[PDB]
Amino acid sequence: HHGENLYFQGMEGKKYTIGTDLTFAPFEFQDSKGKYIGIDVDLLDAIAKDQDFEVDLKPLGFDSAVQAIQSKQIDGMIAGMSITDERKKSFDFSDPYFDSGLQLAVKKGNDKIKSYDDLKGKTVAAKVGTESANFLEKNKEKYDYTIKNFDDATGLYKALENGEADAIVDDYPVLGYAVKNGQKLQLVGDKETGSSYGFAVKKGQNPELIKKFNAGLKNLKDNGTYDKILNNYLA
Ligand SMILES: NC(=O)CC[C@H](N)C(=O)O
Repeated sequence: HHGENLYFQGMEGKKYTIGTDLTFAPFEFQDSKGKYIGIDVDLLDAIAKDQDFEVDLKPLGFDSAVQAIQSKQIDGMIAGMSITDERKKSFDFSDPYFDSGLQLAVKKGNDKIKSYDDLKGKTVAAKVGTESANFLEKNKEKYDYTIKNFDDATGLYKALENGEADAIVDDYPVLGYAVKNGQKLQLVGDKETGSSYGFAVKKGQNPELIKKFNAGLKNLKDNGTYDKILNNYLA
């Protein structure tokens, strides 16, 4: 008998540092005054209010956020992040909150690329550290292209216009949203490499944050707010 408090005081109201991507619409992006908005931002904020925690959002970029989690610089991340078996070796994920995949894209009007078989001799780009980048490595010899990587979306999308790349790979719902946003894109082929998005923490860390995210997510699904948030961007 070394002592025990029979009146636990809850850790409610805890403020967590949460990393996210710089721009990854419709999941996170900024409005005209620089405020972060998007499906991920809204889901997280609604969950945080439901579960009585606070968020300090740290826009870092995708790979930068991944490395910040592993370096214990931030508590969690939400960044349209695919749950994968390999990532589960170093991250703990929430329940899934979106079904996604990858999409090949070229500049609008580029009739020279209508299939993956048309990538021979071309340069194809993706964002560093992403499922798209991994897909490019896996398929490089198969379709005989050269790879470029960019740190974030700004470089990746500029690449189709400035001579750097003939094609890019990015997430399917992001490219669909970009086409609807009037960007000069042509989508090629269908969804590849299905995955679902989760909130993430470093493996073995912040288990309460995962528990709260999962509870909040279920509550938003049950009460209709999940569906409304998605429709606010995807309708
Ligand atoms: N924000 C992103 O670019 C994420 C891309 C992809 N879903 C991944 O998890 O790698």
